[PDB]
Amino acid sequence: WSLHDSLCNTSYTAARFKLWSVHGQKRLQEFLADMGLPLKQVKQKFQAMDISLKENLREMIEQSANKFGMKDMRVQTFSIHFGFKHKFLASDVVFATMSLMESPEKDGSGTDHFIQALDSLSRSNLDKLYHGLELAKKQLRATQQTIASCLCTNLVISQGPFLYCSLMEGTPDVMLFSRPASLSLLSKHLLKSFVCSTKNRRCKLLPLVMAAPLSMEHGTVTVVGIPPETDSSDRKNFFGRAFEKAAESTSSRMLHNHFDLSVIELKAEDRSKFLDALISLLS
Amino acid sequence: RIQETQAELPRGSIPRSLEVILRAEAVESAQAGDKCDFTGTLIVVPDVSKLLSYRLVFLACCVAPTNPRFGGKEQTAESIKNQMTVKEWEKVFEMSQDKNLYHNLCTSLFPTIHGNDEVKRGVLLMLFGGVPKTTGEGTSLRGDINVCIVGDPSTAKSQFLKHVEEFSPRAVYTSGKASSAAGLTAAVVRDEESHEFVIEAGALMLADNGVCCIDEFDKMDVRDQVAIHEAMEQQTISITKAGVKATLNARTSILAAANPISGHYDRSKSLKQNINLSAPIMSRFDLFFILVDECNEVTDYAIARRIVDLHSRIEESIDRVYSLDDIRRYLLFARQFKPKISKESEDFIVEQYKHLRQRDGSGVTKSSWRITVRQLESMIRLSEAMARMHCCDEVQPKHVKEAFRLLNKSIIRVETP
Amino acid sequence: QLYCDRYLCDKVVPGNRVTIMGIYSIKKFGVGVGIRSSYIRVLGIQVDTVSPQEEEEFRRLAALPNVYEVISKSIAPSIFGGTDMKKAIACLLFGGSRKRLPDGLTRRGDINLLMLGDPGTAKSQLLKFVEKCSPIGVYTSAAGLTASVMRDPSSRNFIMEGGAMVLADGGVVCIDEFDKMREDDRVAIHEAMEQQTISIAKAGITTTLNSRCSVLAAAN
Amino acid sequence: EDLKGHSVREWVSMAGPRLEIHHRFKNFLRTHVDSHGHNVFKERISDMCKENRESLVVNYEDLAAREHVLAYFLPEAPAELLQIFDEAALEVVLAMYPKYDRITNHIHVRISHLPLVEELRSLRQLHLNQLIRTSGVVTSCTGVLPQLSMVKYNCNKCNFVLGPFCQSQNQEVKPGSCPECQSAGPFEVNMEETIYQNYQRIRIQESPGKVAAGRLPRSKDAILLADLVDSCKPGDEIELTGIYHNNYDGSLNTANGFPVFATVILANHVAKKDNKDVKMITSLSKDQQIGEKIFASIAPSIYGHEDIKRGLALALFGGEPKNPGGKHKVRGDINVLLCGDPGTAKSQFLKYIEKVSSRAIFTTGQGLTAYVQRHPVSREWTLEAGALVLADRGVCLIDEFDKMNDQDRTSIHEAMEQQSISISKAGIVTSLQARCTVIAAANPIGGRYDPSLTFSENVDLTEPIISRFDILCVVRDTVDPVQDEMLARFVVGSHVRHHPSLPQEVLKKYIIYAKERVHPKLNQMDQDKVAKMYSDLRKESMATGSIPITVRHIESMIRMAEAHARIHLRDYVIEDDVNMAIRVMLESFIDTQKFSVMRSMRKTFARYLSF
Ligand SMILES: [Zn+2]
Repeated sequence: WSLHDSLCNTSYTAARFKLWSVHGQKRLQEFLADMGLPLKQVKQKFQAMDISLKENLREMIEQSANKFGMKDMRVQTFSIHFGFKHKFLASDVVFATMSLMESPEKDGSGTDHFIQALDSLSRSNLDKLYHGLELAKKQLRATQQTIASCLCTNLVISQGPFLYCSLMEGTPDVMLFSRPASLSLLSKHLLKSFVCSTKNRRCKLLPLVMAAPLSMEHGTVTVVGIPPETDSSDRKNFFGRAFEKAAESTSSRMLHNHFDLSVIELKAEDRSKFLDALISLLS
Repeated sequence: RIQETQAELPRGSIPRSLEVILRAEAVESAQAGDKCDFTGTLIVVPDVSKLLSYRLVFLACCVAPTNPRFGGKEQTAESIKNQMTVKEWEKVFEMSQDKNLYHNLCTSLFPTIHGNDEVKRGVLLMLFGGVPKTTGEGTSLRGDINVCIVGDPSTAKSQFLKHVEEFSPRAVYTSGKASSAAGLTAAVVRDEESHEFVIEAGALMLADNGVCCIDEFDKMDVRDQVAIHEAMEQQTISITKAGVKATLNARTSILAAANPISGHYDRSKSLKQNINLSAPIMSRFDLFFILVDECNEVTDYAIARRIVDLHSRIEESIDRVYSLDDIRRYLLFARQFKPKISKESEDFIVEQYKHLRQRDGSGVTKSSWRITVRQLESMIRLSEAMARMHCCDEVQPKHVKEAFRLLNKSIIRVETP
Repeated sequence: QLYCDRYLCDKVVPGNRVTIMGIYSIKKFGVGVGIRSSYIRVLGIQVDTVSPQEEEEFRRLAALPNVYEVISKSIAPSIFGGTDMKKAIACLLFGGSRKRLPDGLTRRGDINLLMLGDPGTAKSQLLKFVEKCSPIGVYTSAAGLTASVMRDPSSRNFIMEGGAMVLADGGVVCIDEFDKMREDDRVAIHEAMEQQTISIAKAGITTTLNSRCSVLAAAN
Repeated sequence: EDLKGHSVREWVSMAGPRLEIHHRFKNFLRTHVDSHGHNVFKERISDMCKENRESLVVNYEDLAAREHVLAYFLPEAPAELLQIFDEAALEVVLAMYPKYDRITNHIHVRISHLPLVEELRSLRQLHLNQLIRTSGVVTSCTGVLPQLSMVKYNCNKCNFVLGPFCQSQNQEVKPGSCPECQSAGPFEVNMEETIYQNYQRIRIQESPGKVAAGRLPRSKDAILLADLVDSCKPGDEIELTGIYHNNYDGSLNTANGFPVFATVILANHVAKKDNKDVKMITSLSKDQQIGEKIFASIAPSIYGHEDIKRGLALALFGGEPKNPGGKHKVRGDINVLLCGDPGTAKSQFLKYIEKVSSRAIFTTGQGLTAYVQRHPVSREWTLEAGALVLADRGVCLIDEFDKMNDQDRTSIHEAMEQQSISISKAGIVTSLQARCTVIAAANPIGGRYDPSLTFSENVDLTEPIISRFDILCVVRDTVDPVQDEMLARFVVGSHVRHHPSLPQEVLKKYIIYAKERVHPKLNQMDQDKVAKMYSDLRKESMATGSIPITVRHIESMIRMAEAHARIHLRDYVIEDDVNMAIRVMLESFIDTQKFSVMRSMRKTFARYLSF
């Protein structure tokens, strides 16, 4: 990507900078101006940027991010070189594989994408990787256009002990997140943007629960549950028990099909019957 | 560049011209169309390309109008009431206080025209002018009234126009057969020196805030009566041409004279069938004076007497009160008020608009150029122009009654065998 | 303004989309005092957009029993009714064949169609479709249809303007409002459909232009 | 003392006063609060740096307040004070943003509203080399050409580059003889080290009605340098601020016969003068009865015609320009065509829509497409825009529709159902865009509309053109007594309060808002609610001498469907505004009918449709 389209889409600077509200979009402008990066080089692809700028980029960015309240900006990873022009960071292979396996447009059984993603890990197939990097882009530009919806419309309900949200089919690019695996990441980025956005002190420490429609014919939705967010969250989720006991109490129709327990398919009509009993159960 | 004045032209000759060079604080005294009077020195000028050939050039130092209408030195009631010399101001007051003034301006403006007492009045109310208003949105109401005359042959049509154009200052006179579209309104000319297209002012523009006298208005072409309507409607003149884009103001009042179709005015048809003007134009006038020469043996003695008198008394047969120089002063003074309307006069006006529509009512009679709304917006104008005349600052019933009687005699009833 | 070179010449045709990589620079042939001209010296160019196995999807489709209607059904999706007016249009896209008798007296190889009737905008759709789905095609309501002879400002003399029917080589030309076209132009289109070539003999112009196209006209 | 006995030009050029001025400007740049304790030149410089703009605005009045001596030195010798202020603002910014050197390394300070607004004809020789503020329309603009700024040649006999001379905009720079081989000859520029700068020349001229009272309008030249170029287009109304600089020309001397110099305004600041929160609008739209409340907000003066008010309001916001998925290109523009006897405020309906709308243009029918034109300034034979490409997204107000010419008629129809024009003119073969809604008014033949014939007779218009209009309103006249007072009183009163002794704020911001934040949807519950009407009415009309509602009327009805999505923010098709859509699409059809058919069809439908 370009250096500009990757600041507007990392769900760690798209939260701090609040790159969904015109009032704080100028923060990005000021951050760029404080480094001497022309607004015409920052918009161009990174491999074509001038050679005189990129000398100490990875330091003049870490510095000028202290002046804005972003001190965790350098991480520890690895990188690989094959030949003349082949240079990958270990978190590009991941975002490309993770999006070859979860492409929205389906072309057969459930095990047709799995094969194409297993293929793109050997060096003899650099034409799939280099292709699975155009899906991973298309996805990341169609996530900040949803977290921009549920935060310029306030669709995060404070239903008591946990937040709550839901989606609408009419919004564009909402059939992409229909899969019950590519929905956890959207929710986990939604929580990160929210906790940074809201002014309360209670909502900033409540776990989120999200539902989006799965099947129009069966009339069912998919539901997840993510731990209370923070900087040092232990990451020990607890919804696999809550949803189980709630469907047990209401005695509705549920499916714990996956391997992780915190993802369920639920009849569109048992939504409230389930949710109220869950509210009471978690208490 | 100046051109030989009119009263000096030797007969059968084209007028010469020379270059004058204003070179000081005097640098924009003379404008185009004026009749200034320059006073400097004649010099010779070489041809600097080869520095021979010489050419004469006038090097003016002072420039002033040739005949000042007010000999003091050359814009509200007080600025002008300052320049009024003692006799001037004791005469203007005397007139403004005069009663029956509205009958001593007619008898003193057109002294050699027997009859048509309902046309001189309209011409006067045209000269005084109404109140020009600007709506808050940005539009503008027309302030001055337009007047058209239509009649039989030899009924003193061109005589009203010649009188008005020789009396009034800054009023232009044009015929209809010998004009153009780009000559009335505004032109575009290539000055190759500057090699650019610039704007030339037309007869409707160099008569601004005055009167444009169009004789034989129905001889103009079909496309030349269109440009004049585009100006008579919005009071402006648009230009969109080679490299020019502009909008010019034109607040002239038009006095036009026309002839009925096929010589005589046929009194069994509406107006739209007796004249060949367009349809829109006939709506933008709001005062018509149809004249009919029903050969009266008693007039054919009066007119004869008057003409032979004038021709036996070259410079006499014109004795009238309020000499012509004085009326110009009174008219430059009394044209700086903005009379208002009292509530009773407003009630009177709406009642008169009620009593005018229904005369055109069905059944009993019939009339020509059916009455509409635009006749109402043209009754307040005549009342304001009547109030200006008596130097007052408000409209009274005494004015609106007369401004209604006049507009009532204007429209005639169609007839049928 | 660009400046192509040895092997970049004659690589693109007026009407193309490109992507130029050039050296923005200035003319050095040595309004204002120090003004220069500027061009882009092109040193890289691109263009934006038959097979054996593809041949078979033509073969079998030509061979299948109901080959006729399958096309005439999928050549006017929006407008419906009276497939004859769509049956005929199927042929104009293919056309007959050009024969040369021993005498060189060639024969036509195209067809002409008239769709008479009120202008109800039901036909403009069809014109647009047939123009879009044609190998070569132009839909016209400028210089004209046939050739003109116009007094050039520069030359002060008459020059020749081949209109549309000379640019459409084998293609198809669509026309609407067959009474609006200029009197001279309508005369010339009459002769052009008559002879299949346009030959103007006027002030300084005596040339011939082969008109090889198909007329799909809509009347009123 | 900062004022000694020299020339103001040469006082400031001395080292002492130069340094004093330099240090004086910094203290004002750093410390200047404005009525709230805000260092304005701390946030303003920031907002400049968040965009890479290299141009700082200095309002003159505050400079005069906080500084008494500089605001008097300034318009006397501004060719150097505006140079010193540059180096001051630089050292300020490079302190507030120490890396900004990577962005253009040079700052220009503009100056806003000197207190000496002036005319364009009153510039005399007193103002040579003095800062000046003026006004007027711009009537030309060349292209953005690059000009030398710091030239640098190279010798032809030694491969050594000569000195970096600077370029002044009066005379071509002149290099001497090579200090390395004394090879005085015709050097050529060195395109690699030379520095360039943008450049543009414009010809400004007096405003049309402002000062050009009884004379012709004068004009002047202006030169926009680097950051300013393309700040204004032919037709804009601007207000320059620039040194009034003269230079010698040899041609004028050979025409006028005297030594005469040309003049030009080196512009220093260009500020256009033209036409450029929801929480209320929420409940105001949720009134559920905004229809009546908005209808009587347009046509502010003209009484009556709440019929045509409805149609024109429908037109103003528009509809929805949906793209059909079958490649059919349905249009989303409502075109109206008034008609009626003279004297019924048609032209006023045009002129008020000129104002209330945005990006609107206007024309008469007595210039419709782009045409070749010899530029006033550049003297090149360019192509200029017509009158249907200046409404490429707004409205086009046609007047005197009848007076159009045959070429104009054959050119207007093309843009209705295609909305795209081709120009194979003497200039060059192009194909541009034109997406405008047409608002025109024709006239009745014979000086009066008479409803014995169909409307297609009294209009005097080609028949396939009337089909390209959605609404057909027919204006007429009335002699009813009770309304005579109603209209009179109104006009008379509007003449009482205009002379020198929903308001216009909600709906302008509302046509700005509601244009944007809605995207009406289309369900399929109305898809069969209409055909039950068509199957009847087609027979009802064809039975007599008429052509029933045809598809080009269903298209207009379905376009006006969304015409209320913009007023209500509803955006969902409901069986409610379908009662409105059908009602309107028949309203604009029963009137354009015959004598007894305009009433027979009424007796059927006006009672059938359950108005
Ligand atoms: Zn040398």
